[PDB]
Amino acid sequence: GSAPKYIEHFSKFSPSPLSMKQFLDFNACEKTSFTFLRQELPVRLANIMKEINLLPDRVLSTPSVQLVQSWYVQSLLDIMEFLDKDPEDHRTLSQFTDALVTIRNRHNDVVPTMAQGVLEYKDTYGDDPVSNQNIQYFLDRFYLSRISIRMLINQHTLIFDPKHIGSIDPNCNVSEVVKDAYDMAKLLCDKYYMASPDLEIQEINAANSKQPIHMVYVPSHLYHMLFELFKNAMRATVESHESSLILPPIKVMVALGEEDLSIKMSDRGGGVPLRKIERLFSYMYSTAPYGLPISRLYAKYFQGDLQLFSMEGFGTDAVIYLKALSTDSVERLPVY
Ligand SMILES: CC(C)c1ccc(COc2ccc(CC(=O)NCCN)cc2Cl)cc1
Ligand SMILES: CCNC(=O)CN(C(=O)c1ccc(O)cc1O)c1ccc(OC)cc1
Ligand SMILES: [Mg+2]
Repeated sequence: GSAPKYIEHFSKFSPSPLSMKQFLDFNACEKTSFTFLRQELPVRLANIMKEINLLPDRVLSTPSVQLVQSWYVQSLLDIMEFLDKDPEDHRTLSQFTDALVTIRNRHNDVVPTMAQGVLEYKDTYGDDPVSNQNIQYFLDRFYLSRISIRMLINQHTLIFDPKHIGSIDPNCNVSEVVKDAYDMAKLLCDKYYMASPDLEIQEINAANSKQPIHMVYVPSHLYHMLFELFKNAMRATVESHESSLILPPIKVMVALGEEDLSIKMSDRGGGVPLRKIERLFSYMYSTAPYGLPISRLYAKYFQGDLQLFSMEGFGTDAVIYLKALSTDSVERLPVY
C-alpha cells in the first residue's frame, strides 16, 4: 500500500485555517467545496497522522492507537479515489457526499477509544507529571484537529443535501442556547437528584445597552460547552447543599464587548481548591475505569478560551470566551 507515502506527500502541506466569514460566504457551488475538500481533508488527516507516528513505541503500538490509525488510513484512501475524478459530473459529487458521511461515522468513537489508550498507559507506565504533559500536549492537538475535520465535513454534507448555514447560525441568540442547555441539564438533574437549582440570565450589551445579543457561531459547539458547565455546577450545587434547605441558583452573565463575547456561569457549589483545578482539565488525571478539556478545545477552535476560577468554601465561576466578530473567528489548527 501507498498509505505511508500519501501521508509523506500531504504532510508537506499546511492546513488552511478558514474564518467564520469565509465559511458563511460559501452556496458558492459544490464543485468548489468538492475540489477544495479533496485536497484539504487529506492534508489535515496526514498532518495529525504523522504526529501520531511521533509517539513512542510503547504508546504507538497499543490496540487503541493502532485502531484509530487504521480508521484515519481508510479515510485518506476513501478520499483518494476522488483525486482524478472530476466535477461537472454530478455522480462524482454525490458519491463524495456519501464518502464524507461514512468517514464521519467511522470516527464517532475516537474519544472513548483514545481515552482507553490513556487508561492502559496509566496502568502500564505510571501517572507521572511528565507523561501527563505529553498526553495533554498530544490530545489537545489531536482532538482539535479532529473537531475541524468534522467542521468541514458538516459544512459540506448539511448544505449540499435559508436561515442557517449548515452548523453555523448567523443570528445565534446566546441566551436562547444558554436556556436550552440549562433546561436539559435540569432534566438530568431532577432525575438523579430530584432537586435542581434555578437559572438567572443577565445580558450586558456594552455598545448597545438595550439590544438582545446575537453572534455568528456554531451553536451545537456552544450548546456542548454550556451543557457540561451546567452539569458540573448543578452537581456541585446540589451535593454541597444536601443538609441545607436553600438551593442557590446558577447565575449566568452574557457580556458583549468590542471584541469579546463572554459567558460567566457562577454557582455556589462549595468550590474546589486551587491545587485541584489543573486536574480537572487533565485527560489523564480525570480518567477512571467531553468533560471540561474537550469543551475547552471547542472554545479554542475559533480563537476563544474556557476558564475556571473557584473559591473553596463558596463556589466556582466558569467563563466561555468567544471572539465577537466573524473576522476574528479563525480556526486554530495544529500543524506538523
Ligand atoms: C493513546 C494516547 C492518548 C497517548 C497515551 C500515552 C502517551 C504518553 O506519551 C508520552 C509519555 C512519555 C514521553 C517521554 C519520552 O519518551 N520522550 C522521548 C522524546 N523526548 C513521551 C510521550 Cl509522547 C501519549 C499518548
Ligand atoms: C461537593 C460538590 N463539589 C463539587 O462537585 C466540586 N465541583 C465544582 O465546584 C465545580 C467544578 C467545575 C465546574 O465547572 C463547576 C463547579 O461547581 C466539581 C464539579 C464538577 C466536577 O466534574 C468532575 C468536579 C468538581
Ligand atoms: Mg484555568
